[PDB]
Amino acid sequence: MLLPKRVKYRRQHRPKTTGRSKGGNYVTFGEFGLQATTTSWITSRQIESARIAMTRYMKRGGKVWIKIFPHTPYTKKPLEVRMGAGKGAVEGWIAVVKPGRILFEVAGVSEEVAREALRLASHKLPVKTKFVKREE
Amino acid sequence: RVNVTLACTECGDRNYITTKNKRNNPERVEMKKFCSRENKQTLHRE
Amino acid sequence: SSTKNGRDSESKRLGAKRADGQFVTGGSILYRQRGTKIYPGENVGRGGDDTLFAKIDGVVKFERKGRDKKQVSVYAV
Amino acid sequence: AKLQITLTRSVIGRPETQRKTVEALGLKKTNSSVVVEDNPAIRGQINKVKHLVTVE
Amino acid sequence: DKNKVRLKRHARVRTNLSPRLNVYRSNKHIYAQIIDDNKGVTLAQASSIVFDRGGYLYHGRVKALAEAARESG
Amino acid sequence: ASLKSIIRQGKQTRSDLKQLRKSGKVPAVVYGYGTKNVSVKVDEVEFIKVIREVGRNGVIELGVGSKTIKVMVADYQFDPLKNQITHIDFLAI
RNA sequence: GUGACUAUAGCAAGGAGGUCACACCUGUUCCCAUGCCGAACACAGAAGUUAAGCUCCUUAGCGUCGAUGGUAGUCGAACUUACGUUCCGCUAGAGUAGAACGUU
RNA sequence: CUGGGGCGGUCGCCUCCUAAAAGGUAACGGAGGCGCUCAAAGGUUCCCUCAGAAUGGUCAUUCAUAGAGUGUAA
RNA sequence: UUAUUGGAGGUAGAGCACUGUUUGGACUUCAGACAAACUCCGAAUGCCAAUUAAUUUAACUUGGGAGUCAGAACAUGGGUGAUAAGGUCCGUGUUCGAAAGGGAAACAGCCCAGACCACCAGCUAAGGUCCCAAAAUAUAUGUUAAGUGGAAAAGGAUGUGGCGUUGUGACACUGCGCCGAAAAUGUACCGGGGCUAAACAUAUUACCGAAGCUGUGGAUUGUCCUUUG
Repeated sequence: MLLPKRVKYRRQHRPKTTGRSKGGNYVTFGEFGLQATTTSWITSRQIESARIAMTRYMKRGGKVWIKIFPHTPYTKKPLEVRMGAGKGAVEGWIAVVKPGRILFEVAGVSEEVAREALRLASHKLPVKTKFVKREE
Repeated sequence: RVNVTLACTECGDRNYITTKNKRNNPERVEMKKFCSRENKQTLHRE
Repeated sequence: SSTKNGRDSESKRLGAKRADGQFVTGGSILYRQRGTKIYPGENVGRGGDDTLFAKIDGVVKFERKGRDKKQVSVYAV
Repeated sequence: AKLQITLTRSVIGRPETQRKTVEALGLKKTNSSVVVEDNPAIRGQINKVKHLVTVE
Repeated sequence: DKNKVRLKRHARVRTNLSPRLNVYRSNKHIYAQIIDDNKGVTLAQASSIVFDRGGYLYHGRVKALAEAARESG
Repeated sequence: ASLKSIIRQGKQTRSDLKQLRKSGKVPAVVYGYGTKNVSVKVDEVEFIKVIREVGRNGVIELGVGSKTIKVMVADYQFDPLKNQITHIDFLAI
């Protein structure tokens, strides 16, 4: 769906998921947003479900921003293989999400509409989130 | 690259080895190298 | 399913060989390196491969050369 | 002759640098004690092992 | 900017160099001085031993200077 | 404005601050056009209601040992997770 | 003039300085020179000119140095699956230094 | 050698990362190269400074720590 | 081993100045993001030293003699795998190997602790004190009604307590609970009885508890001569 055009390396180590976030913690493009509270990998193929849901529930009367982006690839092996003999082939693109990271943002919308929309996004995302508003 | 010996021209010795080319320098070379047996700088060929 | 990786070099033990404030004998090696990560100071010299050796048996002290560079000088004991 | 030190916990299962320190204080067995003088350096050997000794 | 350029060449000759018989030309005057290299101290001074050619070409004016100090002792 | 910046003095620990923030208190520093450069406390409920009412970028007087010093509010740290402030900078003019 | 110095020296902006020093400036007669060019290099020189350079003073626009406090991160320890104590203590960022010290 | 053996691959040297800021460090872990070339692409002595843009019609100028070049990988 | 000073080095962290990847505008630039093979930066530790001080008593050399070259789990930093495996490969540590004793019901590797020998003596360690089964039906204050304690998520929900903000209603964080929760011989996921305190959270005491330590006697090795004891 969304993914890097090029990458210098097609097979990579996997990223640490222990820790807290190092950015994206403040709603800056929009008015509202969705702040993760659990660590996970969020994949392109499910960002393209969350975005669909948010886009349609707002009836095309608002504005969505996606802050995270899938940079890293993960590789998997074929169906019935033993261990060893190389590293598997690329399977998808992920993004590691840690507590604090705003996932989506919205604007041009009322508070109740955005509440229900970002509710209806986080049922397709493997992380527990909370609705967050722009800060002080 | 071809590998050549440098016999001297007064002292008959063969006391250096070098690396010439067979197209870029395709002609028997000369050198002013130290002939040890004569204790001198002297002309070397081959 | 075979791969075309699996080969590395041989690690060449490459780094500081005497400590700041140690007494060195006048031919010891003081730092090995690829290209000048540290420069030759006073009484010190660099050879082919850029390895830093002390010419005279004194003390070795690592110093600063400007804002970025560095240097290995050998005072007299 | 201040700071009566006593090894109150074993040095089994402790790391080996710790094993080194506790026997550089001169402690032989468990509950075996000593009385060393408070250096600034002796005081730093009973930071390395605060858990296995009981100064006083 | 000739005196800005002369200095650069000068720097590239005083890395392997040092007493210096440093010189400094001008439109009309020559300034030479023999300066040492371990205290930051100068020894002699005459206006108008390793030889630092200042960053100039060793030729003519600096040549004619340095070749008269050879018979000066 | 109406702030009693109870001076914290000595030197903190990990648990000193973990216990400060656990209660209704918040850490702050005072610097600026003053030679003090003090390390003080605040009640969060008092700072929140003082800067909800004295505006967004206004002024404040801080009672560090009763001497109100005409502080601004230059910086601060925040947890959007725990909905609560972690530290404040008090410039003084 | 010539060394040391971790741009706190710099980049910049204005404005002010004439041959007693520094140049630009005058020409190839030779010394010497341009893969062509007395441009540069260097040789013979005073005029004309600070306009420019350079130096001296002012500006905190960029550049650079930068505290405190807190946070992240851990050494270690003790419950256990990630919190709790104690010490070491960042990056970034706001307060600030700052338009150079300095021999022979 | 071999995540049983066969088949597939590899076997010696160089440079990275894995490698946990000294050095060393494994796997059929992740990327590549070598089995030369130079008589000037060596020594020395002198001089010189780039890449790309904007400007105009290889040439000229301003901008330009530095992004080029360094035989050949990193 | 420690204290102190000096040093080399680019990890965790973080940042976008380089190399790539990338969001939204403006029209190169503001704002925001990612990196094992990125670095303007940069710890904790560890490493090398002084001929420095303090505690301790090993260290090297040259000789004779070997054994080992199948390692395992646990914590932790990583690769691979699928953030599978009591998987496999490496850095650091501990124990087993080669280690008995106490606790984990039973259980090489988990927590405590290193057995010279005898004793119907005492003190503690992990862990515990209703009975099996040694010692508190201790103490002060609260929480939980599920037998939660004493196996598991997304998500649901006037369970219930704390605390703060709010116009009797509404909210953010929280403590403990409910549902989600289905397997094969027999209850069968507290060791059993049993428990509404004999479960939890915080703090005080007491005590039990090992082959640890102490007391006594004994036996062999040592080193100092108080007084060859």
